[PDB]
Amino acid sequence: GSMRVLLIEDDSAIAQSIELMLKSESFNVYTTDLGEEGIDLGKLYDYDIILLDLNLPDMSGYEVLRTLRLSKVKTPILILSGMAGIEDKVRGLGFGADDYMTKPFHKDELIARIHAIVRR
Amino acid sequence: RGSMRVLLIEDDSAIAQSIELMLKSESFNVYTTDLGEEGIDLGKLYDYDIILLDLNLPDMSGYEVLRTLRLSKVKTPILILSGMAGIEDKVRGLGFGADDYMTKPFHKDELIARIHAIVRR
Amino acid sequence: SLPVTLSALDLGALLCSRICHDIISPIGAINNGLELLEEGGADEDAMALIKSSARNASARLQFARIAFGAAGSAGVQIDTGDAQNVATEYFRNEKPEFTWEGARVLLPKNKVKLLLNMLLIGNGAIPRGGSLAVRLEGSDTDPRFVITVKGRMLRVPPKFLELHSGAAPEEPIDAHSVQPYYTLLLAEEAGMKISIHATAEDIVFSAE
Amino acid sequence: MSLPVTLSALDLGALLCSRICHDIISPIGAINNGLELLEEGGADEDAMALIKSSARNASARLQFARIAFGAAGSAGVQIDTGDAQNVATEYFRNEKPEFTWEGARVLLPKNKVKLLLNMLLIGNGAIPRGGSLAVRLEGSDTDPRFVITVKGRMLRVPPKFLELHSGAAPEEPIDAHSVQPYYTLLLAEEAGMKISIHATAEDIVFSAE
Ligand SMILES: [Ca+2]
Ligand SMILES: [Ca+2]
Ligand SMILES: [Ca+2]
Ligand SMILES: [Cl-]
Ligand SMILES: [Mg+2]
Ligand code: NA
Repeated sequence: GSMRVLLIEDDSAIAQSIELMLKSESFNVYTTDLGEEGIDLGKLYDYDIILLDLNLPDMSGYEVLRTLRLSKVKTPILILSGMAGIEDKVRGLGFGADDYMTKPFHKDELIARIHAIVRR
Repeated sequence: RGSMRVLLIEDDSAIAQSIELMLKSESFNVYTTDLGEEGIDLGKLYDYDIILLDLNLPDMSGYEVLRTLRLSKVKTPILILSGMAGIEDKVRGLGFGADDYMTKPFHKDELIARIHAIVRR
Repeated sequence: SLPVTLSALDLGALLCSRICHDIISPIGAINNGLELLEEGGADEDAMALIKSSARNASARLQFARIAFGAAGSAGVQIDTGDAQNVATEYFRNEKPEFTWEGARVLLPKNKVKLLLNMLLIGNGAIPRGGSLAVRLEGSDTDPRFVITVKGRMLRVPPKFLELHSGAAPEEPIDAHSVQPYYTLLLAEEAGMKISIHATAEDIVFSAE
Repeated sequence: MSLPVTLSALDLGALLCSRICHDIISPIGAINNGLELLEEGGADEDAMALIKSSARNASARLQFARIAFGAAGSAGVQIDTGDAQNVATEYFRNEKPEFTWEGARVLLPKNKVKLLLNMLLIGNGAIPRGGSLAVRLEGSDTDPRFVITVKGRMLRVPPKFLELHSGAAPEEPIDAHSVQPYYTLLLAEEAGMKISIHATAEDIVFSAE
C-alpha cells in the first residue's frame, strides 16, 4: 500500500534523479513528460501527491495546475522549478499549488516535504 | 622509480588538484610550485622531464612567467594548460607549437599521451 | 524588427538565469546520485546517472561557451566544424535525431552564435522528438543556414513566433523567452533575416 | 554615468555568461576526470573525493551565480538577504578565505542584494592568498549599507575594479575577467548606491550605501 507519486517532468536528468530517490524509499512513481497527459492521469487516477515542473514543452506547468483544480482534483500538488524567484512560488500558490521547490534539492528535503504535504 | 619527472607550475592551488591526481595516478613523480606562494626557482629546471604550466587566473599573470621561461631559453619542454579565453593567441605568439598547448577541459588520456609525445622527441 | 528592447541589465540577468538553469539540472542530478551512494541499494543505477549527467553538464557548458559566451570583434572568427562538434555533443542527450551537412567555413562570431541559437529554437519546435537537420549553404561571405525539423508534434515555439512577427508579448521576457529574443537580437546584429516556412511534413527555419 | 565605458546589452550578456562558464570549467572538467580515473581503477577513494568536491563546487558556484548575476523577476521584486547569506556561505566553503555574516534577515530591492553578492566577489579578489572576509549589513530597508572587510597576507584592490571605480579609461577592452567589476559598478548606479574603498596596511573595507 506504498505511496503513489505522479511525476510530471521533462528534463530527463531531473526525472531520473527524482525516480531514483523516491524509489529508494519504496514509493511508486509514474512519470510523464507532457503536461496534457499529466492533466489526464491526474484527472483519472488517485495519487498521494503530484510532482509538477513549471518548465514543460506542450504547455505551462501553471496550466497543468489550473486545469487540474478547475476539474476539481484535490490531489496535493508540489511544484518544482529550476528557475528561482519569490514571484513564481506566490503565483503557484495563487493557482492552487500546495508547495514549491527549486532545483537542485537533496533527497532529504524532497522526502520531508512529501510527508509534510500528504500527512502520512 | 626511474619514471617521468614533472614540474607543475600552478597559478591557483585548488584548481590544480585535479591535474596532480591525474599525473600521480600514472606513477609520475610530481613536483608543484604555487605562484601565489613562492617564485619559481629557475635553477632547478634541467631536472624535470617536462614542465606543466597551468593558467586560470589572469590577475596572477602566470603568462608573464611563461615569457620569462621562453626568453631564458629553458631547455626542458613546456606544456601549457589553460581554459582561459585569449591565452591561446598570446601563447602561440611566443613561438609555442600547437602541441605545446592544451585547452581545458580535456580527457585524462589526452594529457598523458601529449606528455609522453613531448618528452620522447 | 524587435517589438521590445531589453536593457543591458535585463538581457544580462536573463541570459545568466538561463545558463544557470540549464547547467544546474545535470549538476544537481550528479549530487543526488552521489547522495544515493553514501546510502546503498541503487549503486549501479546511481552511477549511471552520475556518468550521463557529467557528460551532459560538460556538453551544455561547451555549447554555452560559444552560443552565449563568445565575444570579441567580428574578426574573432569561428569554425563551423567547431560549431558542429559542440552541437552534436549537446544533442546526444536531447530528443531529436541530429544531423549536420555543409562544408567547414570560418564565419564572424555573431553568425555562429546565431546558428547555435537557432538549433535551440529548432529543438523547441519538436518537443516530443523527431529530427533536426542542419544545412549550411552559400559561401563564407554570405552563408544561408537551414534548420529543418520533423516530428509527431511540430510547431514554432510560440514566444519565438510572437517576437519574430513584431507583436509585443503579453507576458514579460523571462529566462525562457530570453533565448528566442536573443536569437532575433543576434540575427539583427549579424545582418541576417530569419525566415519561417511550414509544410505538411516539416518546418524550415532559415537565415541569410 | 560615472562609469568610464558602456557595454551594449549583447556585450554585457555575452561576457557575464563567459564569466559563468570560466568559473565552472574546472569543476565540471574534474568531475569528468575523476570518473575517468574511477573506470581504469587504482585511485578509487581519491577519484571519488575529487568527484564529490568538484560536484559540490559546481553546484555552489552555479547557485551563487543564479542570484548574483541572474534575473529574479520583475522591477519591484525583493530578495531575502537570508537567501543571499546561504548561497554566499556555500560558495565560500570552497574558497581560500574564511567567511562571516553579520546581519538581520531583511527584504531588499533585488539589485541591492545583487550588488551585495557582487561585492563579495570583489572582496574575495582583494585577498589573493587567503585570509578573512566579513560581511556586515547595516542601515534601514530604505537606506541599507553593506560593509565587506578583508584581511590577508596580500592586500590589493583588484586592479580592474580599481580602474573602473576611480573613473579611469580602461587600459584593456572589458572582457570576461573585468566584466564582473563593471557589473558590480553598474548595479550600484542602478540601485542609487555608491561604493567606497578604505585601504590600510591591516585591512581593506569595501562599503556601499
Ligand atoms: Ca482523482
Ligand atoms: Ca539525440
Ligand atoms: Ca573558506
Ligand atoms: Cl572579479
Ligand atoms: Mg593551477
Ligand atoms: Na526535443
